[PDB]
This record gives sequence, C-alpha cells and structure tokens, in this order.
Amino acid sequence: WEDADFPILCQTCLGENPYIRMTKEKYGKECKICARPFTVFRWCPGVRMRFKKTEVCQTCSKLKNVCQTCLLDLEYGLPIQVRDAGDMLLKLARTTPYYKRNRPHICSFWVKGECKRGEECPYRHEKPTDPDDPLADQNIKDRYYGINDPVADKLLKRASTM
Amino acid sequence: MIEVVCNDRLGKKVRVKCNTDDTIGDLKKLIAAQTGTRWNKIVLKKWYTIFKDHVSLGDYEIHDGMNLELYYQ
Amino acid sequence: YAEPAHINDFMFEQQRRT
Amino acid sequence: MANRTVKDAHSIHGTNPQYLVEKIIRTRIYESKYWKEECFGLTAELVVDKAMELRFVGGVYGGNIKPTPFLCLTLKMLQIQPEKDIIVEFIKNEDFKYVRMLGALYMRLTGTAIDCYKYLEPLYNDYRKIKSQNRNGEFELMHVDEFIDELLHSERVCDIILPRLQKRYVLEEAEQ
Amino acid sequence: RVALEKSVSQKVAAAYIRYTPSQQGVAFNSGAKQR
Amino acid sequence: KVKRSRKAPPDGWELIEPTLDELDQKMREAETEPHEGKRKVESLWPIFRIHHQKTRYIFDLFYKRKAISRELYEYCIKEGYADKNLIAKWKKQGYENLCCLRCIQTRDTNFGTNCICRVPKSKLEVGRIIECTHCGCR
Amino acid sequence: NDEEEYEAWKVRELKRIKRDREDREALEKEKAEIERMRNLTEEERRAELRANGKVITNKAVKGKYKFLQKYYHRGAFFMDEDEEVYKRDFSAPTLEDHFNKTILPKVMQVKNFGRSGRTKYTH
Amino acid sequence: DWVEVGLQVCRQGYNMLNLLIHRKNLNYLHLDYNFNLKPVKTLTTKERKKSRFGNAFHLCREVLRLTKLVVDSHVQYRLGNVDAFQLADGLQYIFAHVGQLTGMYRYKYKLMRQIRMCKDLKHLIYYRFNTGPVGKGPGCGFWAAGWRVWLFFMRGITPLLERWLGNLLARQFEGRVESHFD
Amino acid sequence: PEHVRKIIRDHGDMTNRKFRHDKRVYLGALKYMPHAVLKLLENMPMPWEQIRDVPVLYHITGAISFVNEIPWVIEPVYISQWGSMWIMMRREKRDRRHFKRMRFPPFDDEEPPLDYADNILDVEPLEAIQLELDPEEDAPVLDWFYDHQPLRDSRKYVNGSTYQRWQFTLPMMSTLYRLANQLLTDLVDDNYFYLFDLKAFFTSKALNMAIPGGPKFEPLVRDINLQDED
Amino acid sequence: GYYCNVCDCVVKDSINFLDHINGKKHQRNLGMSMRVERSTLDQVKKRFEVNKKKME
RNA sequence: GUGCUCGCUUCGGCAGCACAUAUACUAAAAUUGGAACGAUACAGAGAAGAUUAGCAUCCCCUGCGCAAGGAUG
RNA sequence: UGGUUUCUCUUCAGAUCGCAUAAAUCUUUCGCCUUUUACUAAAGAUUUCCGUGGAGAGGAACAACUCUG
RNA sequence: CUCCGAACGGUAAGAGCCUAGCAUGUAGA
Ligand SMILES: O=P(O)(O)O[C@H]1[C@H](OP(=O)(O)O)[C@H](OP(=O)(O)O)[C@H](OP(=O)(O)O)[C@@H](OP(=O)(O)O)[C@H]1OP(=O)(O)O
Repeated sequence: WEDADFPILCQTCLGENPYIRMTKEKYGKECKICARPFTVFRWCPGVRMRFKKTEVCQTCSKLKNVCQTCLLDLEYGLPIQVRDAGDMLLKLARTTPYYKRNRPHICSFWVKGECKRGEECPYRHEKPTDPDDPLADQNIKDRYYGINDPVADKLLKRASTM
Repeated sequence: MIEVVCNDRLGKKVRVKCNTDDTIGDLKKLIAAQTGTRWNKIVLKKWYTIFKDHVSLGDYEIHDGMNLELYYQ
Repeated sequence: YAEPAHINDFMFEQQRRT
Repeated sequence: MANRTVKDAHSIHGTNPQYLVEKIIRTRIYESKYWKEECFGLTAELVVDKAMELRFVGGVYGGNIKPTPFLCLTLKMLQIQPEKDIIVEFIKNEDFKYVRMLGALYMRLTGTAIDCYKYLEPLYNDYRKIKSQNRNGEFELMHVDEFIDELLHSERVCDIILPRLQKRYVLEEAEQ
Repeated sequence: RVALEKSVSQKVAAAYIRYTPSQQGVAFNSGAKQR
Repeated sequence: KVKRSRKAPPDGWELIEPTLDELDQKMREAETEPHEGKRKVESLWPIFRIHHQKTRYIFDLFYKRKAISRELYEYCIKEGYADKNLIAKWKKQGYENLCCLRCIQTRDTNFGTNCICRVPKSKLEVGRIIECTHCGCR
Repeated sequence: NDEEEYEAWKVRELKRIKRDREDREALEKEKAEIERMRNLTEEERRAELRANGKVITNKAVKGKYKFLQKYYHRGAFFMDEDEEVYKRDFSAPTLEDHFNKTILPKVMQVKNFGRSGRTKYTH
Repeated sequence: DWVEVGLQVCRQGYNMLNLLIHRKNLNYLHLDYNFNLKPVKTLTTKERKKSRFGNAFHLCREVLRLTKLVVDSHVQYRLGNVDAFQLADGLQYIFAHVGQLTGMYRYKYKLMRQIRMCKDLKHLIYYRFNTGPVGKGPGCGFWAAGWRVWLFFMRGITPLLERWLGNLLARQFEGRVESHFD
Repeated sequence: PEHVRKIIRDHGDMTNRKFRHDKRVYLGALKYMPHAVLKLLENMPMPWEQIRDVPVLYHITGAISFVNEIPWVIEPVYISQWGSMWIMMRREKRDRRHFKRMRFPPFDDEEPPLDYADNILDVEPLEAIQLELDPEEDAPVLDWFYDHQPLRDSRKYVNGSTYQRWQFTLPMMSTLYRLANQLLTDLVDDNYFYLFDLKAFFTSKALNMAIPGGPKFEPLVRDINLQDED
Repeated sequence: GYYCNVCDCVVKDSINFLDHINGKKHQRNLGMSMRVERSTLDQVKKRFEVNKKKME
C-alpha cells in the first residue's frame, strides 16, 4: 500500500538541536497529499515549540521535493509556485529560519478573554494575524501546487522593489 | 380464542391469545406480558390506523392469526 | 542518508538536554 | 432549532438536557402545534408568560401522542436550561398553581438529590386543586399535594423517569 | 522460516537513527553533523 | 460507606474514624463534580489528589508517627483506606513524594520514560510551569 | 370549601405520615416475620399447625392439549400485578388445534417445509 | 464491586447501540433501556428497507439483553425485594424465560438445543426439590444448572462473535459449470 | 480505586467531555463486547454470600470492563456452599408460603443505570442463604465455609494463596460430608452399572437398540437396520 | 398554500410556513436560532411581577 | 523531597554526599461547511407486439459470509 | 544443601492435559424442502475460545522463619 | 401430553417546494 521508513523533512522543521526524538505511526493520519495513509512522524522541535507531525504523503512529496511539515522546498525555501517560476532560488532563499514555523497555535480562550489556563498555557496568548492579507488564506493544494499561491506571488513582486 | 401475533419490527414478534369478546385493553396487557414493556406505552397500528383503548376485539373482526404491527408510544 | 547508531537513548537524551 | 437552546451552558445528570424525557415522547412533542408556535422563540421572560397562561397538568393523550402544554413547556425549559435562581423563583411564586407545578417537574428531573427533597417538601402543604388530562383526554381533578406526593413516589409520572440518589430513609442517616 | 513467520504474523494481524542533513544543512542550525 | 467486611475492626479505628470520614466525603463530593471546567483529564486530578492524601494519612500514622496498630493497619489496607502499592513505592528512598502510581509506570509514556512528576526542579529546565497530565501535579 | 380542603389535606398528610412510618416498620416486620416463621418450625407443632394456605398471585388454572396443540406460554414478564386478563386457563384450540389429529393418516406436525425437529414426545 | 462492574458494561453496551445507529445516520429509531428496538415515527414507506439488520446486530442486542437481566437482578436485590428469593427465584426464571419469553430465536436455532437442555435441568431440580412438603409451590431454582448452560453459550459465542460482528464494525471505517472444462 | 466512576460518567457529551476525538474509539474498542459479557457471568456473586469485589481491567476511554478473575473455589468447599444454600431454600418454603416474586424486568425501558446510588448505599443484607451453623458439629468449618475470599485465599494451613492446590485435614472434610449428604446420591458403584454406565450407552448407540430409560433413542450409525432376509 | 414574505416562497404546511420565515437563508441575521438566557433575578422576577400586575 | 557527613560546627541554619532525569494526536477551544425518499399539493403502474435462450474470456449497495442478491462494458 | 509467595515470557503437552465441555469449518449421511441463510443429528478430523500442567529469565513482600536432608 | 421459529423472496415508479440528528480539528504569514 503506502509505507515509509524515514521522513523527508527540512532542517528547519527538524528542530534546532542535533538530538531529537521521532514517533512513527504506520498507516495513519490520512495524508491529504495523495489521499493515502502514511507514516505520521511526530517530533519535538525544541523548548516551547509546536510539536507538529507529518502531513503530506511519502510518495506524493517525492515529486515536489519539499518539507514534510513546512512543504516549501528542499534547499532554497521558496514555495512551489516560486520554485517553478525560474539563480532565482539563490536570491529568494533565506538562511537562519524564523521560529514562527515551529511556533505553537494561539489560545482561543485568550482571544475570547477567558484564558483560564494561565502561565501554564501551552498555546501562544498573543494577537492573531490580519485576515485582510492573502497570506492567511491558503489551502491544501494551493500550497502544494503552484496554482493560486499567495506566498509565491509576493516573493516575485517584492524581488523587484528598489 | 384467537391467537393474535403482535409481530412488530426488529425481532419483536410474539403470540398473544385473547378471547373474542375481550377488550383491546386486555390485549395490550397480554401483549406486554410477552414483549417486556409497559402496557400503557404500546400503540397498535395497521397502516396508520391507531386502535382505541375501549373497543372489543369482536368489533374489529380480528380473527385467528390476524397479525398486528406493534409500536411504542 | 540514514546512519543508525548503537548508543544508549538514556545517555544521549541526557547529554543533549544538559 | 430543536437540538439545544444553549450552545454550552450546563449538562443533565446522565445525558444531554434535551434527552431527559423518553425518545418516543420527545419525537412526537417536537412536531406539535403548541410546540411549533413556541419553539420559534422562547426566552426566560417568555417562559413565564406561556406557563402562566396554561392551566393543565398532564402528558400525552389520544391515539396519536398529543403532548399537553405542561409537558411542552417542560421540554422548552429543559432545552433552555435556566439558572437555579430562576427555577427556585418559579417554585416559590404563588401567582399560579400551575406555575409552581411547572417548576417542580424541572426540579425533580434535573436538580440534585438534596435539592429535590428540600424544594418539594414545602409544596406538600398546598391544599389547592388542579385539572389533569387523563388518558382518554377527559379532565380529572388533582390536588397540589397529590401531584407533589406523586413526584416523590415511584417513577410513574407522565413521560418522566429520574430516580433519586437514595430514598428518604437512606438520606435520613446521612443528613436531615 | 523466520521470514515466513514474519509474513504470517503480518497476515494474521491484518486478516536510534541519525540521518546526515545533506539537503540544506549549511548554516541553518549549524553543527548538526549526524542529526 | 459500607465497610464491606462486618468483622469487628479493632482499637484505634475510632481514633481515625472522623479523619478518614472527612477524606471520604471529600472524594465523594469530588466524584459528583460535573465535567465542566476541566479540559480533558483535569477532572481526574482531584480523584488522585484525594487518594494521595488518603494514603499519606495512613502511612504517617504507621511509619512516621507509628501510633496506629498493625492490626488496624492491615484492616485499613484491606477495607480500601489506602492502596498497598502506593505505600510500597513510598517505602523506597528514591520515591517519597510521588504524585501518582500511573506516573511511575515505564510503559505508559510513548517515548518509554518517566513523567515530569518524578523529576526535581533543579535538574529540570529553568522556564517550566508544566504539570503532569497523567499524574496530576509535580 | 376552604375548611373542607384543610381537612382533606390533613387526611392525606396523616396517611402520608402513616405511609412513611409503615415503610420503616416494613423492615421491622420483615425481620419479625422471619422470627415468627423460625419459631413456628422449631417448637410450635410437629406437622400439626400450618396457619396458612396456597396464596399465589396469578392462578394456576390449566388444561390439556388435545393431540398436538402448541406450547403457548403466558410469558414471564408481569407476574405481580395479578390482573384478571391472565387467569383465563390458556388451553384452547387457537388456530389449528381444533382438529382431532387422529383421523389424519400418519402425522401432520407442520406442513410448511421447516420440520427440523423430529419428535412426537413419547420416548 | 460486581454490581458497579455490571452497570458499567450495561451503560457501555447501550452506548454502543446509540453510536452505531448514529453512525448509521437513521435518526428515527430509539434503542430502549431494556436493549430492545423501538421505532418512534412508525414510518415504513421506504425506511424499513434500510432498518433491517443482519444476524449479528440482533444477536449482539440479545446477549446484552440477557447480560442486563443478570445485572439488574442484583440491582433490584440492593433496593427492592431481597434475601429470600431475589437471586434464587430471579435467576430461576432468568434460566427459564431466556428460552421462553426473553432472548432471541432469529439469530441461531442451535440455541434451542441449549434451551431444551436448560429446560431439562429445570425438571431435574423441581422433582428433587418438591419431593417433601414443598409439592407444587414455585420455589428456589438455584442458579447452578441454568447458569451453566448459558455461560457455555457465551463461551462458544465469544470466539464466534469476533468473526460474526468483526466485519460489521469494520465496514464503518474500511468501506467493504461444464463450460470451464471446455 | 474510584477512577472508573469518573471516566464512564462522561458518556454522551457534545465533544467536550471524552467525546471530541474519542467517540470513534469508544464504539470500536467496545466491539470486543461478548468476551466481557462472558466474564460478567463467570464472576457471579455466588448467592450463598453477599456482594463481593472483583478485579477490573478497564479502558482509559471507558469502552470496556474486563472482570479478569477466574472463579476457583475448592470443589468440596463449592459443594457445601450450594449444599447449605439448597437446604435453606428448601426450609424457606416449608416455613413461608407467600411467594413474593419479583417483576422479571426490574425497570421500565427508559431508565438510566445511575450506579452512584448502589455504590455507597450502606445497606446490604448479608443474611441471605447463610445457614446458621451451630458451633458443636460445624466447629472446623465455622469461618471457612462463610465467604468466597477464604474459599480461595484462606492462608491458614496454607493452600496456595492465589487459588492453587488446596490441602485439608481429616475432620475438615468429615464435617464437609455431613452438609453434602442432603444433596448427594452416592451409595455404591453398582446402581448405575448395568443400564446407566457411560460405557454401556456405546452398545446402545452402535447396536441401535435403546435401553428402556437410559438414552433418548439415538439413530443408527450405519444405514442397514434389519429385514435382510425373511 | 402559504406565502413567505421575507423568504419569498410558498409552502403548504403550517410548521413549514413558520420554518421558512425563521430558520431559512434569509433568517440568518433576522433572529437566528442562537438565543440567550436573561437575568435570573432581574429580568425573570420582573416578568412574574408584570404578569401579576396586568392580571390583577 | 528523603537519609547521612567524626564538614562549618551551631544543634537556629548552611555546604556537600547517595536516590529520584524529560508525561502531554498538547485546550475548558476558534470556526469550517449540510445529508431523511420525510410530510404536504399536482397526474396515477397503461384500457395493445414478429428474433428462439446461456456460459467465462470492468465496480457500488443489503448481508456476518470461503451461502447468496440488484446493477453492470 | 539454604526462599514461602506473587506478576510478567519461552517450549512441549498424548495424563479423564478438562472427575465437565462450547462454537465454526471440511468430507460423507437423514428428515423437511419453495430462493437462501438461520435448520435435525449420526461418523471422522481441522481451527477458535473458556482453561490448565514441568522448566530455565526479570520485580515485590520478614527472606530470613532457618524447611527437607 | 406441554417441541415455543426468524429474516429475504414485500410495500414501488416521478415531477416542483419546504425543513433537519450529522463530520473534520492542519502546514502557511
Ligand atoms: O412450563 P412447564 O415446563 O410446564 O413448567 C410449569 C411452570 O413453568 P411456567 O408456566 O413457565 O412458569 C413451572 O413454574 P416456574 O418454575 O417455571 O416459574 C412449575 O410450575 P409452578 O409455578 O412451580 O407451580 C412447573 O411444575 P409444577 O410445580 O408441578 O406446577 C409447571 O409444570 P406444569 O405446567 O406441567 O404443572
């Protein structure tokens, strides 16, 4: 059917430490990249991280050559719409990635005001993003396929500014 | 004495022997004695014809073997 | 390229976290 | 419209507050003339308006299950799930004899075991009368102390089954 | 016999590691030689 | 509550009668608490917290104060006043203030280790206000 | 009828107080009936005093199946109410037992192509 | 305790049938507290073709109905009638009515070989119990003979029902001559 | 402890109390149901005593309750337990003639179980079938023949505490045989010898000739019965 | 048949004509099904006093 | 936190020694989209056929199926 | 020579391993039969389940009471 | 003389309108 042995992920999603821990769940989690169950590999990126898992399928991510969790690229980091446009990947890339890719989700009780968890709340009790921007309006195939990619649109537009 | 078979859906099918001049209130007490429910919460029906609580069995011409579709209220 | 090791998981997780 | 009038407020002793009566009685009461004119809108102040207008104490009647407005207002109060102060207000109010009887059904169904014996005990001293719809649809006279003693009796009320945590003798060894 | 028993256990059920990051490991979280 | 033995418990049970009755009434009131407020497993936290205080009262009366007799100690462990496995883990010097017996199980964790309840704060990280989800506290 | 309603409310509350007093006395009367029956078997009379009868709730009036009438059971679901509909002596030919089933040539148990059991109940 | 262990299974056994109908997406039936099936709307235009289950759902309801009657007899012992014939005469009829009134015939008919075995054990006890001054009164019927046959009925159905109702719980998540010689 | 009473309490909540992502496992793990129903009927409360505890291997979601104890009462101890219970029921009808039977459905088809009432009720009649044994002839069987926990875990003249091979004395089994004599039919090995022995029914089945009273007329093994020659 | 004003439709049943007015696509921001409980002591007790004053 | 140092050495305490070393599909959540062959009103299975038949060479539903059944190219 | 218990896991069981006894499948037989499953029981052998027996491995409770010799 | 059966082979066929008990818990800026 669909089996795997090791996750093809990026160094940003792998965690900011040489030693990590993986958890393999064979044939589960319903990977929507190929509509087939894959080995869901959960891990911990570090202290105060998101502790996410694998989302895309194994064979479905081999043709795209992107991360298992971030699903951007393999070496540069641009989206698939920006990678298929064009070196163009040398200038659009950026080393030392931000912690927002490994940051946890927001607290819905903090947005509602009744954050009864307190200082032991694992979620981030900060302000959410602006919904007027297209950066918080992506989808499943919108990030995987190059069609309707808002992150790739601003990457080619801001590349010619000065 | 007619053997009315109160055969409802989903396995609940029992035989209920009652007299011809016996009322329908006596029939629900005998039907509940073989089914296992309260006799006040049983409504007998034959194609959306809910029977009364005071009419005898001899008035409906319910002969022997005339099965009934039991329902619960 | 995968390359497993036969080291202990207890001493490795204790040394990296320290 | 018919699931629950509160999104997340509280819960019944063993299930959803809407699923406290029997499912055969709740399905017939959900499609009724008195229910469809009331379930389109019902508030806390609107619950006191409809309960004071009706003077009847009973459940189903007729061939088809035709629910009384006493059982219809009981399901609308259980779907709304008001506070304990509003339920204590409807039991202590002497504005109508049916108003105190409507609060007693919501007390014995969803209230606690100690709260049920504490609230229904002053209701036993009432000597007033009320009209009750029988099985054949005819009206029958029932005293207020006769209906209050029936709620503390065995579970044989009109579409109601909720035993206490103990009896009156077993609760007497622990508390008053 | 061990390979057939592993397939029979798989049929009756249904019916550390260190990968060197040679993809993009240059400067982002440097020092990860074995990962 | 029924003692479930009817076998005439010895002396010293009347000395510990209202103390164990107050702890048993606290757990019965905690068991009657609704599921509101607790997120997913926070409702089981006062169940172990009342059980931890019930085992600490018998163990202090037997080991620390040594006032209760051994015949009343064996009758209390048989009637259900304190778990025998919880008193056995506290006899060792390595664990004397353990949170719960579920946290000491090695097979409970997915990574195959202990919980945060059986870990000192000085050997842990600096910023950590975490609590054990399975046990209940640190 | 205010004075008549206060008399009936005092009549029902006195019976309710008598019902609660007899409820706790029912546990005492159950131990007293066990104490009286134990002394009656011990040192009252050696088969010379029974002081009772054959009090059964539902009647045991029965009859006899003619030759192959079906074993119609009354159903063991309500045996404490002692209603008049139960005591009817269910030994009547319902549908097919009206025949004598002896003039018939060899045997006719069920002619509906389902005779799994092969028995006549003489062995 | 055993009574708390019995009410834990019967609450969990009824919670199966509520979730199985809710996963069947038929919100007009209502499983009763006595582990029966009671329709509400009494509609039989074309909904009766989707309400007919197989020989595994009704056998799963019939076992839990007999399991509840063994559990609720001890629950009535704690509150109602007790200490003389509650567990004795109650499990007498629970051995008797399981072949007579309660239970189910539509699942298997080899149960009737154990019904007539359990009914034969009833006549074995009675004529060795009513030999003296007992005579004709309904009495003890101690739960050792009729308990033995139905404990072996579940001892044979426990390897069975995992193969009977194993595929029924699996379809909700998996999704289901001489011419050859010529 | 009392941990199982809290987990089963959240049964049908609106995805906020053991119902968010656990309802699918709650109906799937409970599909191993009749193995639990077998262990309920195996661990009967043994009506010659009152309600006794039993171990339980439950599930964290609360979709199973496995009574994981096998009843291993001692075979002489099990005979006199039902032997004394047979006499007290036989003496019950000779003293009492009322037949206050119970309604065989104990409740209507609308009631929840509500196990908090029977959990701590402080009421349990222990005098159920326990015969009043006099301390003159039943002296070695005074305390051993009254409960199920010393029936397998007596630990006095040690008998393998977790229900192992048990060893008794000579007057211990001698007082046992007095109670079992009311329900036994052992005289000699010659009453059932000629027409009821188990080896004698093989001749009743192979020769297809029934014994008058023994078997239930089993059919012939072969097909040729008789009438081979006139 | 009936006639829906805001929904602009025509039903034949009595409960369907009420459900087409409240509980439809046009009834989203027109008195939706998400109701709200009032005050247990302020709004509830004043309604019992106004019912006693209007009757008497 | 638990026990001990011929420690500072008071017995108020401090320092060290020995054991205990990483639980958490993370929330009481936020939303996101809709399905009865179900009632009601309209007409009411044709008051009419000349190819003569099957077998194997791609999937949904009822059912527990190593029985079976409907639809299929 | 030196340990009464208890829980985990590794084999063979030809002892009424079970002093008692279930279901399914396969190959042959009978009765009904009207499409089929649920059917009736005679023979034989293949699984599943309720369980168990000796003999090494790892924890807990006084292992120290000193058991046989 | 007391041996008690269950399902399938069954309600059609359609036109316009109306209302509901359900389910998922994401990477992204
Ligand atoms: O169904 P049967 O096999 O025939 O058994 C009949 C009764 O069964 P049910 O009618 O189903 O209850 C049974 O009562 P149960 O213990 O089952 O409750 C006994 O009646 P009783 O109550 O004790 O008197 C039987 O024996 P007797 O004691 O002699 O009567 C009686 O046999 P009879 O009909 O030939 O006389």
